[PDB]
Amino acid sequence: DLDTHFTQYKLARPYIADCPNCGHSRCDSPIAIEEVRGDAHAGVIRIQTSAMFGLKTDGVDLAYMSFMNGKTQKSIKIDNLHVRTSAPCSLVSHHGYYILAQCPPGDTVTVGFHDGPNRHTCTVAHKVEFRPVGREKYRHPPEHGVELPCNRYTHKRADQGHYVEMHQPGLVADHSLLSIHSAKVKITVPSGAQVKYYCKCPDVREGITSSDHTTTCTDVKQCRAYLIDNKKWVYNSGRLPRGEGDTFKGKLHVPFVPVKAKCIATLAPEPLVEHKHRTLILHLHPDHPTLLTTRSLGSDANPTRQWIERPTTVNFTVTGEGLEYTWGNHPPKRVWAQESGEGNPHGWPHE
Amino acid sequence: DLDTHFTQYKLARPYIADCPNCGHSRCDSPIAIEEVRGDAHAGVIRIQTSAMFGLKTDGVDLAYMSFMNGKTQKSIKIDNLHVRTSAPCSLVSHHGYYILAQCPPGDTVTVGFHDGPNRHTCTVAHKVEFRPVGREKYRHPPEHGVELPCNRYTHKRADQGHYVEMHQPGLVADHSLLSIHSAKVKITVPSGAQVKYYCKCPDVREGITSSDHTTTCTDVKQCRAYLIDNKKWVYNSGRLPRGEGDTFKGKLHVPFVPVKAKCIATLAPEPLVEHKHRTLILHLHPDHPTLLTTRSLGSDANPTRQWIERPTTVNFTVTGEGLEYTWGNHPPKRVWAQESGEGNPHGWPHE
Amino acid sequence: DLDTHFTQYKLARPYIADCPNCGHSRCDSPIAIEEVRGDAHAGVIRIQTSAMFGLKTDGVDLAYMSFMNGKTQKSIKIDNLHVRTSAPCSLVSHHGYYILAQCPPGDTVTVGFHDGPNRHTCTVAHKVEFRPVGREKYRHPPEHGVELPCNRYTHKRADQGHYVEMHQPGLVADHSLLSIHSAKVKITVPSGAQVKYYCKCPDVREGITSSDHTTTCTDVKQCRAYLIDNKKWVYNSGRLPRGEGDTFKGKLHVPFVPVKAKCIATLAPEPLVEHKHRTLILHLHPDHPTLLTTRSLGSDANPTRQWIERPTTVNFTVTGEGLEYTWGNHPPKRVWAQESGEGNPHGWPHE
Repeated sequence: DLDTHFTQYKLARPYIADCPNCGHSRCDSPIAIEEVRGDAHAGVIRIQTSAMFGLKTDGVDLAYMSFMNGKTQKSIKIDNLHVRTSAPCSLVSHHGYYILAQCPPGDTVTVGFHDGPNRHTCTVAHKVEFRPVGREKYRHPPEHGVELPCNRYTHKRADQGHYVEMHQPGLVADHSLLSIHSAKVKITVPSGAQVKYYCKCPDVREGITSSDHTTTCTDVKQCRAYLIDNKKWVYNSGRLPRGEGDTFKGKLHVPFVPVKAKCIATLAPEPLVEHKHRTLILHLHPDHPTLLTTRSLGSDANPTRQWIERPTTVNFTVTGEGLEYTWGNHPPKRVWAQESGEGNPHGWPHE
Repeated sequence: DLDTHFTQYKLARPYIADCPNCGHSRCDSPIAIEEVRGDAHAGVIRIQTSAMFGLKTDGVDLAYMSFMNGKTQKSIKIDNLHVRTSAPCSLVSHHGYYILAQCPPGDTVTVGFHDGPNRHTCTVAHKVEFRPVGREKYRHPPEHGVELPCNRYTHKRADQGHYVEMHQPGLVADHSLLSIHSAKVKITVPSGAQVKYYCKCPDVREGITSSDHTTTCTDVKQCRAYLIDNKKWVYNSGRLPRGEGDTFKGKLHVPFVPVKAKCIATLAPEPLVEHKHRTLILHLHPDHPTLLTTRSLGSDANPTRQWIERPTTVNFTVTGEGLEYTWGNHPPKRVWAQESGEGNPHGWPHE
Repeated sequence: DLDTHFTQYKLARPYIADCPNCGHSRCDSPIAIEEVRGDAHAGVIRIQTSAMFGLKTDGVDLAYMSFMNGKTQKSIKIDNLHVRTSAPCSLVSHHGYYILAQCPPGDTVTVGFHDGPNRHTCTVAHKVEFRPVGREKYRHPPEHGVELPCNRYTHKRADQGHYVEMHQPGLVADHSLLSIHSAKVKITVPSGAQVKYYCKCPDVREGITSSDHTTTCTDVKQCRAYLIDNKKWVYNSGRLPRGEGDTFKGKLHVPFVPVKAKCIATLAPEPLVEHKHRTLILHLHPDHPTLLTTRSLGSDANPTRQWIERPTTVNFTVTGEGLEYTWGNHPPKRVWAQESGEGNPHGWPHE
């Protein structure tokens, strides 16, 4: 699709905000990454840029990229963005501030394209794993092993399953906003917005203050270029401060929700589950860390816990009423006993 | 280039194979890496892409690029290709479906060109190693220290020294293979291949044959999309099944065999072969794991194992006929007995 | 981009060199890295290429790039250069043989402009400080917690605040230097040179000489293809060797000196100091390892060492003569008590 929820698209407009670490003396780049979410366990990561790529703010094409340079957009191709995490990602779809991308897992996320007088890249921390939700935990994107139940992302961008605060935005600097009132620096709107203000010099800065500007300060770089977008409510980033005198309502959804089904997944290479006489001999040979653990079945209790991330023949003494064997977030298996070494006389010879 | 082994080279077609980690952790692309060979003690890896870069079907240049879009080639410049491991390689030569490339070490192999309807890249896990010939343990050799007789793959092409069976390529998915002959589903060849075609419906399915054809059962998913090669050979892969019945012989060399060369190689910063009375004290100053070991030259064996990556004066009690000392896979020392003490007089007023 | 201290620029020519490491099979790059000055506690790196970017031989601009192709320059744009570390840097300026780039933090340095079918980049290892003198260490100066002195390299190049010993353009490899004068081995200069010389055959077998060329043996490979430019004064690289005779030593500045700035710097998130009676409980939990040590003050010494990155309540027994608490190589804070632990309003001693 291109159009999935004009909830986000129409009612949001890009903005440019500071990147938390960029190492160009800490560049400002419109790819300022907040909310990395490798919270789908299926190879896929949702990333948030501070700019609203997707549809420009209109009806046409996920294949554009509209960030702010100035107070103005810069409506160019989607593919001029480069999300990456470890190895280069492959886009799945963009919607709003949010992109879904097939990426390697990563402790960080590292996005970047040339913009400004620099190379304008952006990086941020967020712990990602494509862990099974259970007694296993995994790294790399699926390419092996059995499927078993964990999170996975929606390819659907209409989701009202959660919503992120976007109600009354505020500033980011865009001193392209800030014109001059013929000696003193003058607040202006990006494309509409109730834009609040102050300078180092005295000015009113509580209430709506789009009709107030500072009449005592000349320097542009000591004043509050604002975007309270109250008709195109933008993502509320940490690198986008809020107003304090205004209130608008415009809480706006997130397109991509990690949902649980049969995620494309992993299963740590096949364990040998064999029952001998009241004993599960278990040759084990995993890849990703598997918590093997048990539930000795019957009147019995006897659990065992040991993370197995190393090949080990272990044993679990199966009782008459059974033992259970829980090779990670692979579903619990079960074993009864009375033996399984074969041959307890308890009959009458005649054969 | 060389056509002295047009056995593989000329008679090689672009081969299409599924990608297991790509754009949703899965995509359709020609490329998909089998038989990665970090088995050399060097720095170079022999790789098989599924795609047949090299020539086209002619004889000229390893610097063209023929991958599959359709069942047909796309014989273009090699400039859109990127062989990489976990970092960009430098090509050495391509011959057949096989590329030799001096690559940094890497857990994965990552190939990709955007020439498809999608991102059209491919990544897969495959084990690469380099280590010292005997003794020492390193992965990829340092940039300093001695050069010494590693295995390494050729600087050239069209060779032989070993051969892997490449006896009949067969069926791979691609519905360009299985077009429709205006009612019934129709097998096609890459450039000419003897196709032992059939479908689920009863037919002959063994023999050296392009006399096996089934049209009785119709659907591309109910029939065997084949390139049974025997004069257009590709290297055999897991994503390249063969016809169920008899092999069409086609055992084919590797033109990228391991040869001796002077690798940048392994030897951690210089040892000191010190001696006192019937003892090799050995002041050692390595920066890398060097398997030191010694051998007391008597009928005593005196084995040793000790990794030295720590600067240490160690000792080995030299027996009465010397000791030898084997400082990694850097050349053996040898040491006589008698005693020393480093030029100490033992008495010297002459009789 | 402008050039003012023609001390380095004019009195120089780029000197061809060979990269120390550039994969298993090295690329020859005349931008070979010596003298990394990345030991700034900021994340910024000054690199020395063996190439003399700057001028072409003109009067203006560091915006060009004169590296060596042959013995001759190749005077093109500097904008093809990419220093990078953990992500792309932004070049700041080149001056002399030295390029400065505002980088993300990184221990090592990796410089490169691609040329030819070879990588043509150059990288090197170099021990870097990311701490001031005294306590703690970082491998990446925090951007979390308080900022306190960080060395950093300039945002400029006009700067002569330190000086390295310099000589002159020594010898360089390349047979472009030595033609044959039809029976004699013939020096060819692209810059003018007083050439210190000898051949395999006897003549002046020191080559402590002014300008000479030994003709007793003739062929470039058995003769001294050296270009000692004595009308130029350049920095001594390791990938620049020099003649065996005269040096023209002359202390000549470095364009880049480590200075303090608004760098992300060397203190991780601030301690949470708690105080009970004569004892500091301290839950501590930064984002980066802080070498904590204390000095329970007075004639009591009490040093402590513990790397703090963990979320752990630790203790340092405040004496009655105070304590100091030394959160890294931050200057010690201090705290005395005899009663803390949330007070005892007296109606009785400690009521």
